[PDB]
Amino acid sequence: PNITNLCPFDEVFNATRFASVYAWNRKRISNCVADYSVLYNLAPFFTFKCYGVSPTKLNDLCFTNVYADSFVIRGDEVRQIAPGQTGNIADYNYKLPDDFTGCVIAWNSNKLDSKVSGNYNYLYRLFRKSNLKPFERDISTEIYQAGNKPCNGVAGFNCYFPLRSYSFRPTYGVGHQPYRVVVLSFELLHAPATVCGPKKS
Amino acid sequence: LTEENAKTFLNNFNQEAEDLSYQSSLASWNYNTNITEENAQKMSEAAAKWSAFYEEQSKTAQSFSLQEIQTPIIKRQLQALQQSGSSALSADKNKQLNTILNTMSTIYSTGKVCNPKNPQECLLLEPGLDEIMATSTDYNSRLWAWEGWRAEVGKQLRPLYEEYVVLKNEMARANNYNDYGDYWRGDYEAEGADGYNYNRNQLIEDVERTFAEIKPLYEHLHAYVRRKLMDTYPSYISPTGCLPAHLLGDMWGRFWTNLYPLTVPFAQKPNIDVTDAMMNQGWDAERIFQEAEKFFVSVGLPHMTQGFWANSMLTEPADGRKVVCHPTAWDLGHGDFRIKMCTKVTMDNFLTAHHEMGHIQYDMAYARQPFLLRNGANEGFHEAVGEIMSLSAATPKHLKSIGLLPSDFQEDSETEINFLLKQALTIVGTLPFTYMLEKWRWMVFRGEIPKEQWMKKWWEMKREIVGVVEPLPHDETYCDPASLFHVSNDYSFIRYYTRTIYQFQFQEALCQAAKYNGSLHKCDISNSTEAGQKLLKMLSLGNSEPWTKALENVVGARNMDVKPLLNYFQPLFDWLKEQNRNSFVGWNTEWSP
Ligand SMILES: *[C@@H]1O[C@H](CO)[C@@H](O)[C@H](O)[C@H]1NC(C)=O
Ligand SMILES: *[C@@H]1O[C@H](CO)[C@@H](O)[C@H](O)[C@H]1NC(C)=O
Ligand SMILES: *[C@@H]1O[C@H](CO)[C@@H](O)[C@H](O)[C@H]1NC(C)=O
Repeated sequence: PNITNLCPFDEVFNATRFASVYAWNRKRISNCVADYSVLYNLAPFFTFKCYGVSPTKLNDLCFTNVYADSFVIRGDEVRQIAPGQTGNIADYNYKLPDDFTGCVIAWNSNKLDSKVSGNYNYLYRLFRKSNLKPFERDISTEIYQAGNKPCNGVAGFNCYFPLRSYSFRPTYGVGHQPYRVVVLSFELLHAPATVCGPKKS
Repeated sequence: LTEENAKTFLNNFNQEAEDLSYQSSLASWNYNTNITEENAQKMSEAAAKWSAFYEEQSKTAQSFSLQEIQTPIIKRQLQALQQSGSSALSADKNKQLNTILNTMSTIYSTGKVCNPKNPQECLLLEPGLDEIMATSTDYNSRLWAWEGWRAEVGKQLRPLYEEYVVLKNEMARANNYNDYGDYWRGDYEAEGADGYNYNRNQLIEDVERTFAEIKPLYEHLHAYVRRKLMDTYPSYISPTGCLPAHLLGDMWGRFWTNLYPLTVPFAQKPNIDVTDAMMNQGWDAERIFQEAEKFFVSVGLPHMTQGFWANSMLTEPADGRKVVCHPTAWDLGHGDFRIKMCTKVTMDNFLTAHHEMGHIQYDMAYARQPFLLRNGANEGFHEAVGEIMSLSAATPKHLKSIGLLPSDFQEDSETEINFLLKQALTIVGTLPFTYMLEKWRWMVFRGEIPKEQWMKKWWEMKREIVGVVEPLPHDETYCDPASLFHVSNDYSFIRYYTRTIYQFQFQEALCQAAKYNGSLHKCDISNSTEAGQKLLKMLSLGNSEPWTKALENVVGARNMDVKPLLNYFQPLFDWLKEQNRNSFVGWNTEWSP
């Protein structure tokens, strides 16, 4: 049959506003036809790294739900968006499990996220008491109590505000320029799998 | 626990320090490449916010006790952060010291000596009097310029230096230092591990040890220069005496490199200037920096960033904005590396491009370090790693490899001798001046020189160490050191001495790494990745390790060695021994004409 009703990847990838990595945006994707040749055929999407499934057989093997997680990090922290990695982003902002089935997509976004005055609208979590569980978010703004004295809501010595700004500027080096990352996580459940790619005649 | 608290404190400090330091460096770049009042005031507020944040964090960092910190990288970061500097005094004394420093800077930048009986011919140092020191051959005009700038700067800077010494001594003793000389020698203090321990009080004797065996080469060079200047000035210079202070090619005698037309060995042999070859092949500044980048990727160090080519200025802009002519390599932070240089298509700017890109490569390599450890191993390392690239870039092998010099070029011994003599006038001749100036400043700050016997001491040691005599007797109302830029503007001067030693140490280590089988001054480190890796082990360190460890990583030694420096100048030293047989090597301390 002739196909319609493509999955809204234009809404996730071509969004005018992404999210900070501490409050990373999650969109569920179901009951549509997901074509992934849109993402591979664009050369600005530099990093297209897939885990558990091959990038070539994305359109035929098909799934129940697809989670698209969008956020912005810097260039050298894209490697932390992978199973089994450690760092600030992996431990405190966005954790993938060790059996992650999906793809990570990242591209440079200087013309959209860098300001000469400095983009102070992208934040990340630098301090947290314990590491994040996989696919967990923390949007809490509680002052990190690193010592023995109680913070009582006021910053200072041994009391730090945990969300620190990615002050993006266009003249930064390539490892510090803003990179937009979309993580596609594919899951199969007991439900009928309703996200399936196109076929031919 | 205290160490984990210090780790989280440094993690909190690094991000705001990097952001504010980038803002300050970008504002300073925007002033330096675009001079106006709004860029100046923007630089002022950016530097004010960054300095205020740094002192605010340093007051909190002094609360940590270092006796319970085990990991030496966190301990070294907290050592770097706890340096309060000039903020250890009260606000009144700090404001008085800043007033003295600012009036010294604005009286050195506006120094003025004017022609007697010709009151319209008033000359500043920077445009016109340096031309007289560099070019003029008349004895009386040089005696005029030297004695006049000595008078109208020393008479105005003697009491300023009198309270400057006392305020700097109070600031240093507020930071648990013995004097301001020990505060400057604390830049060479190394505390990491065992066998890598370096002390401040050790440094002086090491410098003296390295002056124990540069002294014969300097004595032979001094004798040759004295004979050639006696050829220039017939009756005004004595064979057994010291050199007059105003015949040395500079204002202070700091560099002897302007004596090269007077002291050329072989005038019939031309120099190794390849400026006309750049003119004939249509080179521009972009090709100059591309050839420097080709050298740095042939040795194995990484390529230049795209932001380097995008953001730097490599040419006089000529679009109405005023710039500073001095080349400077900028590490703005966050992977931003720029070079400000008004590059003309000459050989000197080609070597300067190699030098400043060596600075940039040194800055790029320790970017993986934390923010407080993104510096040189000490103050001499950073300039030595640019001077070695300037050394390797000027060799005939490098110039023949890149087509600037023809493939059939003949390197006879005479051009090696006069090239080595020009290098000696630049390099060896500045070493007794540097050592004597820093020794004078150390003994002044210590109080070993009495306060009313300053000048009488200084002209003893320039008769003793440098072998340079005053032309006219000076009493204690003069302040003759203070006519120099680095001492009137509060700059450490031993970094040039240690630069000169570390430069030839690094060059011999890289040439043994590159397996060069000839004389050291002909050596090129191009197309040698193993020399680049031997270098980049030290460049990746920063000041994360003690500087003795980085020095052992390059040369295999834990201290300053001048055997590489004497090995560089060995053909010239043999030639100078061969032409000082009849003459008298050395000088006599009493004033001989
Ligand atoms: C985003 O915009 C480009 C612009 O041509 C378009 O080709 C592409 O299909 C859009 N969507 C995605 C998901 O890239
Ligand atoms: C120099 O600074 C002025 C100050 O606003 C600015 O308008 C001008 O564009 C600057 N020049 C360049 C070449 O950026
Ligand atoms: C270094 O490599 C380049 C690569 O083409 C070559 O042109 C050059 O001649 C080499 N240098 C030497 C000294 O052979």
